[PDB]
Amino acid sequence: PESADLRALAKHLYDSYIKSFPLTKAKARAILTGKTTDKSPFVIYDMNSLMMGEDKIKEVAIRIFQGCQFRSVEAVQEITEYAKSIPGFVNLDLNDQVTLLKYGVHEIIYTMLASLMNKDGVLISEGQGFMTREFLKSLRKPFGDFMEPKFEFAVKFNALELDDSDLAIFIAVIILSGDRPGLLNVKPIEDIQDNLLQALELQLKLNHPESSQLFAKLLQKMTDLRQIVTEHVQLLQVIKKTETDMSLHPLLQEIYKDLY
Amino acid sequence: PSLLKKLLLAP
Ligand SMILES: CCc1ccc2ccccc2c1CNC(=O)c1c(OC)cc(O)c2c1OC1=CC(O)=C(C(C)=O)C(=O)[C@]12C
Repeated sequence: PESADLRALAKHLYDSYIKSFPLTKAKARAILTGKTTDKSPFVIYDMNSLMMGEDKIKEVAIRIFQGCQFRSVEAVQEITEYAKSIPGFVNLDLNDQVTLLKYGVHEIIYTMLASLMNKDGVLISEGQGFMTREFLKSLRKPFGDFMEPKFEFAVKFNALELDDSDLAIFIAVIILSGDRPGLLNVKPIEDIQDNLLQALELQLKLNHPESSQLFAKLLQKMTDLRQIVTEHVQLLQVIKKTETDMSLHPLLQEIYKDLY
Repeated sequence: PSLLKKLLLAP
């Protein structure tokens, strides 16, 4: 039946998600809450602790920013691999595939970053380190204002209590957005997204039966993420313009170039 | 050619 196929699709996406993303929300929360056996993360909450934990994980502000860039580059590659596992994606016009990633990657980065965050900090280096929110927020401008927004979003988003199975479909829906600027063949993308949306709706009804409002809220989160990324790109163009001798990774420059 | 295209084409 149709519903059975939607569950098979949900499972396929989850399995692909597990193969593409090393640190899942399940693994991350197991570390944050402290219900694991492996070596706990090294905590970085100030300049001194940062110096000490360099092996466990330019001025500090710049150094931290460059760290985020490196992780972002790795993240873009993971998301690209995941995108290629979504049924129908690799058959789309190649330029449209590029467009979908260009406009979707940062929205997915914000989404997935929340999985590794709590109200007090973020897991880094595959969970081997933990950098406090207060430490990142205390960074001199315009870097401190660059870190906080991700936490503000995480706190709100994590209140939805989604699990990895939910996230796999949510992320797929976001990537297959037929309204991204410059797409050439819209219908094939919209058709794939329509099916992914049906899969997401069923996933939420079965996995969160006591939260009827979840689907509608997630649709709104997809809309919020666009405004969120817009501000992200802006705060970044400011840094690349006000912070001299700043090095922006080629992959990131390509994604940001000519972005709405 | 772009970096995103290269990543997308890598089997
Ligand atoms: C996805 C990147 C991103 C974007 C925005 C964020 C906003 C707030 C918190 C984390 C954010 C992150 C994730 N950020 C990180 O994962 C992150 C980080 O966050 C503060 C600090 C940091 O020090 C590093 C991070 O990841 C790193 C990989 C490297 O290659 C580094 C080397 C060897 O130099 C680093 O320096 C590491 C260890």
